[PDB]
Amino acid sequence: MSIFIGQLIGFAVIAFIIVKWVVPPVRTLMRNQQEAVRAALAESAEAAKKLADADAMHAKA
Amino acid sequence: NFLIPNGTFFAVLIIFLIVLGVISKWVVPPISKVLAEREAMLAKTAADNRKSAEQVAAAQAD
Amino acid sequence: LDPNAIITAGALIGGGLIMGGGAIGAGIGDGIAGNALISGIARQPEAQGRLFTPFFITVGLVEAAYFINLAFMALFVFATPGLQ
Amino acid sequence: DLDPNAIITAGALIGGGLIMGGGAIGAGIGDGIAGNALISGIARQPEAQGRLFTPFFITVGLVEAAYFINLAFMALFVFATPGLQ
Amino acid sequence: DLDPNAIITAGALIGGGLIMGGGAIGAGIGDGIAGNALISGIARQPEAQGRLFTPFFITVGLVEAAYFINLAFMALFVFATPGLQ
Amino acid sequence: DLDPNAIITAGALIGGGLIMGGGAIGAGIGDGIAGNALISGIARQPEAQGRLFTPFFITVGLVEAAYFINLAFMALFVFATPGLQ
Amino acid sequence: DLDPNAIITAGALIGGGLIMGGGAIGAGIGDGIAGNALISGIARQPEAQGRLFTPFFITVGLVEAAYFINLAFMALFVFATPGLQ
Amino acid sequence: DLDPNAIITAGALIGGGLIMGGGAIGAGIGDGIAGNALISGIARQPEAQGRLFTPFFITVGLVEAAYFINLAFMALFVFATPGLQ
Amino acid sequence: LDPNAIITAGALIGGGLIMGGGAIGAGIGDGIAGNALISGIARQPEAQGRLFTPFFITVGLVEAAYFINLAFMALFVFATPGLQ
Amino acid sequence: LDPNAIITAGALIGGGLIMGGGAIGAGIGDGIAGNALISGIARQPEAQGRLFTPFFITVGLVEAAYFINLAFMALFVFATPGLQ
Amino acid sequence: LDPNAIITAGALIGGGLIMGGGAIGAGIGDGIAGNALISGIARQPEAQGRLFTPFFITVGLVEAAYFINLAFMALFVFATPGLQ
Amino acid sequence: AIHVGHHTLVFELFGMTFNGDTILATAVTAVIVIALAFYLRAKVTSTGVPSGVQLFWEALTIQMRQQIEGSIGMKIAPFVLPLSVTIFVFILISNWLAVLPLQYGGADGAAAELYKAPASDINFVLALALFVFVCYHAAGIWRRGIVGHPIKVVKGHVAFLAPINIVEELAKPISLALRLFGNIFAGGILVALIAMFPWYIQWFPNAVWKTFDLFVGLIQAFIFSLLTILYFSQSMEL
Repeated sequence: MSIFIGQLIGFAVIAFIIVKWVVPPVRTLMRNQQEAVRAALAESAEAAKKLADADAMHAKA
Repeated sequence: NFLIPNGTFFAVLIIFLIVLGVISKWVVPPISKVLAEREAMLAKTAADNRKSAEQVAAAQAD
Repeated sequence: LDPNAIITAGALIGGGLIMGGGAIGAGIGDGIAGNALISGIARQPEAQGRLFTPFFITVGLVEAAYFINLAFMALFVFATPGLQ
Repeated sequence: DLDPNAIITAGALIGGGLIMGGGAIGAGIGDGIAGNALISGIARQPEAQGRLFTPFFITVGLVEAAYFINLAFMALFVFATPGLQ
Repeated sequence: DLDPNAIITAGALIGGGLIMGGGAIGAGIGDGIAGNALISGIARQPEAQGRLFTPFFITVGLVEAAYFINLAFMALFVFATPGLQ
Repeated sequence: DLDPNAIITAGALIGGGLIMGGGAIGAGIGDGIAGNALISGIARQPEAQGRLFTPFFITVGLVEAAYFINLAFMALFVFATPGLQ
Repeated sequence: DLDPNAIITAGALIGGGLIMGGGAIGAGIGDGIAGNALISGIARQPEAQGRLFTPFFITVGLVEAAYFINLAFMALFVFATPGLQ
Repeated sequence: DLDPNAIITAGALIGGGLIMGGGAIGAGIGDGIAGNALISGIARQPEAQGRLFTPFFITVGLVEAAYFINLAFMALFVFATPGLQ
Repeated sequence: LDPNAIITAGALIGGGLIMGGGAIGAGIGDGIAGNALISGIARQPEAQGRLFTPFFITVGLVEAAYFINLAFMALFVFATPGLQ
Repeated sequence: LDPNAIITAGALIGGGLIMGGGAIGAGIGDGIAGNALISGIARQPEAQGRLFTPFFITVGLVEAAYFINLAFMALFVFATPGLQ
Repeated sequence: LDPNAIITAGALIGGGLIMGGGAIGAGIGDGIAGNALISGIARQPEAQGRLFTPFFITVGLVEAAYFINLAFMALFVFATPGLQ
Repeated sequence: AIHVGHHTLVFELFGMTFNGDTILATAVTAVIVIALAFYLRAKVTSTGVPSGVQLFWEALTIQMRQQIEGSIGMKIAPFVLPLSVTIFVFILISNWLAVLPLQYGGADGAAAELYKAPASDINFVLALALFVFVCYHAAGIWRRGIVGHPIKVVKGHVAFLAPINIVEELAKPISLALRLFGNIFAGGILVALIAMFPWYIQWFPNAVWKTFDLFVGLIQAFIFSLLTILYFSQSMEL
């Protein structure tokens, strides 16, 4: 029991350290990769629309 | 003693094998397809930008 | 006297030798590999990423010795071979 | 008539001394080498100081750790001696 | 009086410990040095990595051999103790 | 017909000697290597001295600590011997 | 009251362990250093393998000659113990 | 049927020998490395001899402090043996 | 306890120490000299022709120190001084 | 059994350890300092004399430790502290 | 048992330690000095004549320690102090 | 008392003993990995913002594929990618599951862990290492016949060093297993040792050691995967 309590306090310390100083940077990395993928999708969509508009203009001319 | 191999050696192996199977059939092929599609999408975006750039000039020329 | 006592003393000394040698090797090899890593990063900082793979390969090759020694020390002092 | 526990304790003390001597040698020399790299890097590129501390503390982390592991196994030997009668 | 086999076994354990400690020191330091060479070569020539593994591991091969050879003989000391009655 | 405390004290003294020998080897060599880096840095950049003393003290701090821990445990070995009776 | 062969065998085992520990240290570190030279050379000059493998293998031959002489003498110590009676 | 003080004194002598051997190894190698840095710096920069003695003296002071602490504790071991009745 | 047994065990331990130290020295010194030779040949190939001269001296000073130990180790084990 | 025998054996082992450490330290430190001296003289021949002032100092330190050990080894083997 | 046996065993172990340490120091120091010499001759072929004078000093110093140890080893083994 | 070894839930079957605790730990790790895999398979989106699970899985796949392509082309050795990724995730999850607070007092003053890292059992590491051994040797056989492979491994890069090469080939599996074993085995002891302290002093060293053990387990999984890939590359060449 005593060693269980001590180990549980140690695990609480570990979790506090992880959430305080490890979760933020890794969460930021995940957000950065997600935003990179979303921006790539937006680039694809806007480039497709740009090609459509250019084709329409060329057909007009 | 603890360094002597046991029958567990087989059991663990079996588990590993099935995990590998899953990873071989439902993780790596889908992920490879996703990565390849993303790369092809980036290449297609670049190609579409290039075609738009040349067409906006060709239409004015013609 | 007890033969097992003499065998246990010998096993303790042998395990001490094993762990001391392993610690020496691990510490010095890790220091050397980290020196290479730090020098490479200082020379050209943007290799921060590409250097870690060979560095950790080196670390693994170094720690192999240390932890094989740790395993055999545990064998020596917890399941002593030839203990009557 | 010699007490076997005495022989076992003497062997355990010698083994713990060996463990700690090896750990001290490894820690001292590894930390010195890593610090040599750090000092040379800071001398070469002062503005890289911070970005050098990342590998440094990794190396120290992999060196000092081993030392303290030895420390634990020393305490065992001299506080819970395996095979003690 | 005393059991001769006990003395022989304690000697065998100490000898095997020496064998493995020496092998550990040699392997660790040699691998560290070879890895230092590899890390420097990669830091200076990224694309050289592919051609650096061929010599590197050759080195490591040799560096490993001794170690494991020692390990083998250590087994012969502690499991097939020569001269044991 | 030997006093168990005699055997345990001899073992403790040998173990403490090993502890101090390893600690001194590590401390001396690590300090020498760190100082070699510091001296080279100051030689190449005479003005760098100011900053170089920061990482240097870290290295020494990581080396001397390993020494002074060994010291402490040696004091434990030869003054409050574990397992004595 | 003990068999002299037991003391002689324990001494022979410890001596062989020392021989192999020293041989392993020498082999590992020497091979590591020679391989460091080889790896660095191939890093600088990718086309130097043909010319470099000669001196590298001369060095490895010397180092392994020392190691295997030690191994042969350990075999003599342990299997045909000099002075055994 | 041995005097307990005899065993204690033998153990203390071996421990002091280990202390002094480790201290000597550390001191010699650390001083050699620091002197290597000093000689190289003076060779590269002729007029840096005056200003390089500060870091060199710091390094040598650390190394010699380790060595002489070991010497003092060897004197303690051999001339006032702890645990000696 | 036969005195010759104790003396022979001590002699075997001493010879083992002698050979272990000799091998450590020989291996590391040969490795360092060979590192110098390999680096020199890598820097310039023709230099090989001359480089073997100092190299053989270095190895000569290394292996010699080893071989002397060998002889003394033999003295320890085959004709033990003070064998009584 | 004569306690002086045990004390003398311990003193001989301790003196051997002291000389082993002294020899290792002296040899390696002198080798390193001489490596620096040879490299510097190769780089800066005009500095051959200039380098000898620091080099000797280095040697003066290294050898000093060695010889101190020698002194104590004598104190171990000739006037053994603890004979009785 | 015979005090001579214990003293001779201790002397043999001490002499083995002396010679092992001497061999380690001599081998590694000679290797390092020879590495310096080989690198110097490689970089500057014409420097071979100039580099011997430092190299023979370094090696000399290194060898000194070794042979001094050798002498003391004999004193340990053939003229064992404290023998009785 | 530290109670090294002393596996629990030991049972028998077909005249073979099985350490139930290690089987249970391996099963828990496999369940976690399979749950992650199926959560991915229900969330893969090539045309959307990736989820965290997809990000992790594709990071692992990218790392392993980069290593393979660097060593031996992917087209030559496609299977090495699934093998390496599964090895990595298996070892990493097994090691990191030990951080959870499953240690307690066994009523005899000796700490007992409900979950013990399976890599601390020689059977687990031996299974992984020998599977990798057989796998890359079979790959070498497929590459260079029943004959060229043993010939080439025996002679190696340089033929006259044939003996060492043989030892090297035997050292590859052992080094793969024992290394991992030790890395985890030692850890299992350390926590047990830390259990001898009182709680008000136990909490701190335990926290420090387990925080470091997280990185230790990550590095061990990475090293095992890298060495598996590189051994595969060596076994498949020319």
